Amino acid sequence: HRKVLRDNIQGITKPAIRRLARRGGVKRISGLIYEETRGVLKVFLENVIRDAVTYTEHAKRKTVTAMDVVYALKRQGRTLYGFGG
Amino acid sequence: NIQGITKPAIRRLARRGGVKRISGLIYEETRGVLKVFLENVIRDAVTYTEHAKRKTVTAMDVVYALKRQGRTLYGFGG
Amino acid sequence: PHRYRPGTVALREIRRYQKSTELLIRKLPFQRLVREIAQDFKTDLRFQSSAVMALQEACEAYLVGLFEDTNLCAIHAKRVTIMPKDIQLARRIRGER
Amino acid sequence: KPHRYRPGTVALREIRRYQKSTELLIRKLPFQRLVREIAQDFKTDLRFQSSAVMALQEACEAYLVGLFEDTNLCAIHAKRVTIMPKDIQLARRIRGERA
Amino acid sequence: RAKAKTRSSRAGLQFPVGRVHRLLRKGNYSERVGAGAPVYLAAVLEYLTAEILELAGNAARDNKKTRIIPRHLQLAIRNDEELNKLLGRVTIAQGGVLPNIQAVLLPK
Amino acid sequence: KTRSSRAGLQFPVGRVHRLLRKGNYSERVGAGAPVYLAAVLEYLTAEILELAGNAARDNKKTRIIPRHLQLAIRNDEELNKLLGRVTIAQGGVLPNIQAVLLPK
Amino acid sequence: KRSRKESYSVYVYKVLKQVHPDTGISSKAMGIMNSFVNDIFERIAGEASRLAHYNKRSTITSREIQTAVRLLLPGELAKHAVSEGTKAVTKYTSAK
Amino acid sequence: RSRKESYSVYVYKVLKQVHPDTGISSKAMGIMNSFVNDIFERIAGEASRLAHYNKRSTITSREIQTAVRLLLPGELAKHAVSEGTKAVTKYTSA
DNA sequence: ATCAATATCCACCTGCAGATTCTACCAAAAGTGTATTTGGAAACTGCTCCATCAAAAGGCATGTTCAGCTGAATTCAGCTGAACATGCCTTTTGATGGAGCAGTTTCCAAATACACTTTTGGTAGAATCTGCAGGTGGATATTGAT
DNA sequence: ATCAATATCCACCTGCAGATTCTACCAAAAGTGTATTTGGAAACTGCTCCATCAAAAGGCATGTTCAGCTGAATTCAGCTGAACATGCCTTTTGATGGAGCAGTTTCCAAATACACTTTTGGTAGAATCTGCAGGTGGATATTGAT
Ligand SMILES: [Cl-]
Ligand SMILES: [Cl-]
Ligand SMILES: [Cl-]
Ligand SMILES: [Cl-]
Ligand SMILES: [Mn+2]
Ligand SMILES: [Mn+2]
Ligand SMILES: [Mn+2]
Ligand SMILES: [Mn+2]
Ligand SMILES: [Mn+2]
Ligand SMILES: [Mn+2]
Ligand SMILES: [Mn+2]
Ligand SMILES: [Mn+2]
Ligand SMILES: [Mn+2]
Repeated sequence: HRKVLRDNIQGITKPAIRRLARRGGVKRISGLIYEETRGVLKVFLENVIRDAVTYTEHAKRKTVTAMDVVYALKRQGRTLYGFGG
Repeated sequence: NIQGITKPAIRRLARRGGVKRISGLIYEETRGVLKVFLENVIRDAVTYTEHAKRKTVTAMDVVYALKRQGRTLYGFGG
Repeated sequence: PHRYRPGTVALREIRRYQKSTELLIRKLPFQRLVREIAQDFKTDLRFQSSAVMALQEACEAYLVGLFEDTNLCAIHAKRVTIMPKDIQLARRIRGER
Repeated sequence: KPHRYRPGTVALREIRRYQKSTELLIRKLPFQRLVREIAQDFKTDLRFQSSAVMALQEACEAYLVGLFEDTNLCAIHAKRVTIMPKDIQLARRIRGERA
Repeated sequence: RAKAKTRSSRAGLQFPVGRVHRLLRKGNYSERVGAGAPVYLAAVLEYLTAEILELAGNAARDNKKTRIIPRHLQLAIRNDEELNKLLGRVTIAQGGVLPNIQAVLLPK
Repeated sequence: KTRSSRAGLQFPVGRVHRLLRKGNYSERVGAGAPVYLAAVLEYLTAEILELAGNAARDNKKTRIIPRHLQLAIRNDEELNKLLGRVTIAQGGVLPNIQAVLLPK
Repeated sequence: KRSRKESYSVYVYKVLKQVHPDTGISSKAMGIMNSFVNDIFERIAGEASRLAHYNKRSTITSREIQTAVRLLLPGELAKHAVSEGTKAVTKYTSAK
Repeated sequence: RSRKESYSVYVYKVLKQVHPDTGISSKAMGIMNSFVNDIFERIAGEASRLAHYNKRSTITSREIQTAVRLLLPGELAKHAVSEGTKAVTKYTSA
């Protein structure tokens, strides 16, 4: 990534979180929801990326493929349609 | 029959669940819930019974049924 | 005439049953209901003793867990009394609805 | 006037607008960095197929939208219209994500 | 020898029976696969997809589009009590959600 | 002269190996797979019995019963999570009352 | 020196034309369909595999597929699938 | 006799190693039996899929390990991965 | 918060009933010694993609100002739900039988696996076809202030 | 009870990125001809399951009372939405390079395939002991009076 990647969870802006809550039908949002959502999202991604990477290392590859991600999502009971090629 | 699950019985289950006060509408709501539970499981249990060409529902049939429903049970053969 | 205050006995009951592990629903009533339900799917069926006990262990466990979630929903709404509304929210979120 | 909408009207306009569309609500690049950063901490020098990141973004957004749905039901259950941390906690607890 | 007749044409299906049979043999599901199994399965798959394309086609038509897209599939699936049940733990990429605003949120 | 003793285990390497090939998991099963698998099972079992053994001790029982297993399991965070969707017949629940429910 | 990957795409397209002669499908939509066919396939074959196993049989037959279908699919969707499945088998065995 | 087999002897052996003074009721043992079968299927099952995804026909200790890494939470995984590789080595040594 | 007067828990104890543990014997499995295959790993090598960076444009994130109206606090009592003493009967539980049926064996006709060979249906680019994304405008609601 | 103010639709158009077709091998079905495996079709067996039949002992269904929780009705300090001006940095396209999937070959360490021999693990009565049922006696609490 050339430049060190740091503190990117802050890339998930207040507005991007607001649009997500809207789609989920939320009308009013407390001020503390933003950090909480960042904390929950991080846990969600770590859990999935972890399993995905494990499939990658196991295939002795250096490239995380959509399949690795698809298989990891399924393990978490989070099945995804559209990326099996 | 569903009425066989009495009020004091539902109270007991809620107690183990940590519930201290109970609305009177709860007992019937709980019987409805319980019914759907037994149906979903017994449906599959019996289906396992019928595939094995048996007339007798075994503990395993039930165990496999609980497993499919994500309610894995331990102590009855599986 | 001695008379405990409302809640004190309910609490004493909570400690009692959370400490024990026996089935809380009467045997025959339950068994009878299981057979009845079973009839609506397959006919003239026989049940193993253990099969009915297995279903009963699962039910109680299931209702107990549901009541725990229901309780959290009641407490979340500033109440201490569970209402149908609480069981409904809990099942909604569990994906049972 | 100057014309000014009442608090909630535009919020409602936005709800209708996003429940009607399907585009990703989080920006691409920023989401991409987050994924590479998190992954970087598990195994260094990993590469990613463009599709891998897209799959992750689709899954995360669908997950969050759904969480907000449940979270909203919790807030409403407490006679509120505003979602708060307690709502996301109650929902994650009931869902069994943090029982 | 006799002219070739595909198992799909014999079962009167559009889904590949030979393909499915191979997939079953090589998926380590059992030591052996019966002749009827791939037919039955290949037919159920065809039935389920024909069943979702029906609903998605309509949704696409309700939106005056002649091409089915992910959103049409979501609408179809989530608006059908049963399909939704079946795909309750599945997510359709680029599917969005069903419009639904909790009544208590509407202006009073 | 059994494989279990050759791996320093109590759990059945031979039977684990047989369950693996008969289970329709893959056309072939390597030599070390059963060993490794038997080991993990022995480790998980030891882990639970250890704690359940304690619970039985603190209850003054010489025999472990379901209650003890359910206690061992639910009070340990990782085991609880491993068995989050499992139910232990005759295990009951962890005593626990929500603070708002207590008087005074 | 080719790398050819199989898919359910042509079959899905033939079925789409049957139910909607005037409709087409975006490749992304086709991606959802292919994911769907593989998901159900595995869910069904999986349940069938266990069935035969619980019953000590080494062969998965149309009977195992059928009960798996009754186990995985909700109500009406199931009766329907059973109909199509049974129909296809009887027609196939009669070398029809 | 045929009838059926369980893990009873083995579970009783591990118990004696950790609590020589302790025993186990019939039901608790029934529970351990279930437990063992359950974990077994989860790992064998995950190992099967792992092997299939990479187009491998044989399931080795490498697939069991990754399966354990995927199924066990944190520390439980670390200790299981150690006991496993540990057992392989000994088995392979003598 | 104290006293007093109940009311419930909670060890601890004894006498056994009945779970466990302990013994002794096999069928069923695992272990052995040889003998032969073969999945897949190591060694290249073609060439897809993926990592990164450059530029220009402009879609969006940010910080700021205000004040609408939502969450949080409170108060009050109507009436729901808990605690209890009663009286009744449904659930326990204890036999006794009869038999509906899981469980097994021995065969064999019917169904599957497999190596070899034909015969396409499928798939990967090219070569065509075209929806409908983006743009434009008036027509229509939908608000919010008067 | 309106009307500027804005946002939301609806219908129309066009050409180019994204589907659909058209081509042509060719991987992989399907057709043959054997070589195994099976699923049961009968015929028998001990069982676990229903069926009744019959005391009765908790447990539950009821009817009273009334403590105190759930909601309704208010109040109002601030948080959080609505609008704006800024100007940062995400999007879009493409260019470079070369990291690393993927495709092929070659060939052993490792896995399968028998033929037998050893060793287990499952069973079921016998021989232990360990909880359990009841009974206290003494903590621990509750609840009402002051
Ligand atoms: Cl309610
Ligand atoms: Cl909060
Ligand atoms: Cl078949
Ligand atoms: Cl191995
Ligand atoms: Mn049609
Ligand atoms: Mn080879
Ligand atoms: Mn309010
Ligand atoms: Mn009052
Ligand atoms: Mn052709
Ligand atoms: Mn448009
Ligand atoms: Mn040989
Ligand atoms: Mn022995
Ligand atoms: Mn006692």
